[PDB]
Amino acid sequence: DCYLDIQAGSGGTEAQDWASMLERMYLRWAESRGFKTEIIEESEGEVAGIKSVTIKISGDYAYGWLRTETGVHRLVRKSPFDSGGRRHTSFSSAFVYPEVYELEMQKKNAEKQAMEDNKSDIGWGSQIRSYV
Amino acid sequence: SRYQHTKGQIKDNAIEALLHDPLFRQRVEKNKKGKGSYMRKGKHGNR
Amino acid sequence: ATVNQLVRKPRARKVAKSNVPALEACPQKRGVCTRVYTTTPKKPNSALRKVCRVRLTNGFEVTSYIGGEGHNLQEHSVILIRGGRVKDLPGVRYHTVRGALDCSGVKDRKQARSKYGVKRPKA
Amino acid sequence: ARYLGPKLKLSRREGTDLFLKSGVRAIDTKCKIEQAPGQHGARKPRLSDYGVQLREKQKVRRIYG
Amino acid sequence: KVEVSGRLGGAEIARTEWYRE
Amino acid sequence: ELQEKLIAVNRVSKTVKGGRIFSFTALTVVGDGNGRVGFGYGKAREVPAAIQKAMEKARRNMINVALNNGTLQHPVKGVHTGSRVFMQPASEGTGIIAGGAMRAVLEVAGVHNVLAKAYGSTNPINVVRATIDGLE
RNA sequence: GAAGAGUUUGAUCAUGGCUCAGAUUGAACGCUACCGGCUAACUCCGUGCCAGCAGCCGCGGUAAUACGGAGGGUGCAAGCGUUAAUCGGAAUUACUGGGCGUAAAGCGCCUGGGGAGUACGGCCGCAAGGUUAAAACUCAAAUGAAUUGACGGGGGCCCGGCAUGGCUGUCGUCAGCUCGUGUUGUGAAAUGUUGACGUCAAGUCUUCCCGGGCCUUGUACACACCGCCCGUCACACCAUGGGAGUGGGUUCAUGACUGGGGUGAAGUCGUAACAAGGUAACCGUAGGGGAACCUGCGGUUGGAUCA
RNA sequence: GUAACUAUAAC
RNA sequence: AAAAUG
RNA sequence: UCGGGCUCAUAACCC
Repeated sequence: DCYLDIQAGSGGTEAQDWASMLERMYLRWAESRGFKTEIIEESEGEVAGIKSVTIKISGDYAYGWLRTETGVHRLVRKSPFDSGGRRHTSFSSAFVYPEVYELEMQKKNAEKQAMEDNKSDIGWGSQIRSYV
Repeated sequence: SRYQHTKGQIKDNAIEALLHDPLFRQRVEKNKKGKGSYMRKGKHGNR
Repeated sequence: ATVNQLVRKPRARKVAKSNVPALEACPQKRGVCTRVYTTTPKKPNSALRKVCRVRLTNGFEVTSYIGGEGHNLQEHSVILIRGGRVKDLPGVRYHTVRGALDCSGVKDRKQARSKYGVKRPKA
Repeated sequence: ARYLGPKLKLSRREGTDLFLKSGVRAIDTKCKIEQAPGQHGARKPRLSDYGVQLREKQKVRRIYG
Repeated sequence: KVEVSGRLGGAEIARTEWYRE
Repeated sequence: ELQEKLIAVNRVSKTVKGGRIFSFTALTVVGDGNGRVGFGYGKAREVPAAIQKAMEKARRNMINVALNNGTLQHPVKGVHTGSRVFMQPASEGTGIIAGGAMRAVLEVAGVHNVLAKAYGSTNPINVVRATIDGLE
């Protein structure tokens, strides 16, 4: 049963509002299909919205449908919270991972370190889906 | 094609690390006829 | 300012330091590519500027900007670099001269063909 | 070494007859003298202080070489 | 008094140009 | 009869509660081309009203200057505020070599042979006054 | 026999850097330029702060005279651009020909701001440190005065659909708002005046508390205080000292770690300064303390108010 | 217990 | 007496 | 920690 982690970045209020919008979007996706909407870790925004959330998805082929859903999401939208009434290009990541002595722990971490360096070396291909 | 990460050595999450660097910035749009709108010299200048 | 004062100490002429130190009073410099990458511009500008660390023949290792569109450059290759500093990026003061040595010209270009090392088409 | 292009184009930018053509047909009947060269010719552009001096320099180049 | 609102001279921003007598 | 020429149009602003109110400042000079010149300075909400007002201000308050048939009498230095204008007479067949603030004034006045360089401030509205101060 | 222009500001005037138009060369490189402004020359299609451009200002966030192409044009011409180098513009090291009350600077001193009155060395000192005094790197500004406006936990006098057109709300039925003619001032501007102008790219394809009006005063704010903004710490990256030292020709390279600095994406922690910035600030000094800084001591008006 | 992957933790 | 931020 | 109020919004405060 896979976990999905939604994180807000670079924005004080604009990103947290977008992270909360993306939080509700994935929960309604799980509710419609027939998956468990259990939340393990949650943190609300400093002003308004959500800073970070970790939602567990349980059922049949959980990671199989949420495999391509992984990546940074772009939102090109006006802010209702900004006084100036400005247009904002804000980002939120949606890292999805499936569910799983000191020498073995370090070797597992070093294999993980090399894996993340390979994913990041591609470029800004993490920006997978744009919202306007 | 590569990108020099301001993190450096990424350990836990790559997608979440790039999310917190100036590549995925909070981009501000210079809106006209509002707050932070004034242009002393225009796009084409006065005729 | 006084005439007698200028005799004891002459007017110190301001030493004109070059904006391009690594070139060492040369038009172009040949150098091998150490690391070719992209990095974001300062302040308001938002893009991905193609830049490469170039280890030069003289000894200096300086970052140089690559122009055009869709460059065919990879690590451990010879690149001829000129001056002219890119304002968008801090540290970058040099331009990759396209269509020289291992560096190739820009694919499908018509206007400003000489600046980007592109030959004249038949039509 | 020599201008090989259209000689009528040189007279159109200056906006005055400088006797570049042979002189069989009149300059106004054969070509649009008052109209600016090419596409943009209907509108009158406000010429800068550098522009007035440069066109006068170019006027000499168009007649002699 | 005359007032012309909106686009004048092909501008992106709406201009509220007006004259008074 | 008298020749009229523009120097520079500058947009100026007076701030209010409701943003900004923009005014256009036109700088113009008039002269017959014999030995008479007068500077003009305007202020209007629109740009065609500004050039008409500044020329109307230029017609009055006009100063006389003696000329040695198309050139100055002596090398003269005119100073107005920050700006410092030096002028020098020349022989026939040299042309008006001066700055726009200066060369526009010297064109309408009837000055054909002049060598002039501005020092310190090169801002047009003071340079024109410094040229008038030099001629007077 | 001597040309300036762009760029700090809401606008102005300076001061002052930065940049460009010129000429050249023992040149190299690309091919057989450029058109937003400087700076001569503009429209359509394609992309959508992406790709790209750029000398500076700065452009691109779906209608791009600035990117890419096409058409047209402009300059030069068998050359053309780009880069480099020197001078010029730069009276920007000023003898011709600059300055120093506040902009940097009282015979001495200044040559953009930051780095920095710091590093290193020398001198001086019991120490704290002082004096002398950089460089790399970095930004296209920093600043001075005055003007408008807003704000002040300053004072006084009183009052309760982000392409649009059209339509409507809103401050607010508040009492203001200005334009011409003149005059003063280099000028912004002032003087006049001691259900509007518009605002929000708003909506629709009588002490105190709250607000408003006027006058005066301060302002580092103009996105107009819902403004700005300072300093750790955190993560990088660049340059730079110290460094057990090591290796070369006193100087150059390198050295784990560390000191301080810069650049970083409206991170975390405060809110130090700008208004009597809510304890007037600042200068020297000494002592604290995560950190702006706080306090003592003396000094300063470049502090307000004096009802 | 907590900050720009994580780690650390000025607070 | 009090008003930290955007 | 959650719910409501205060404020243009958050924090603090109040329930």
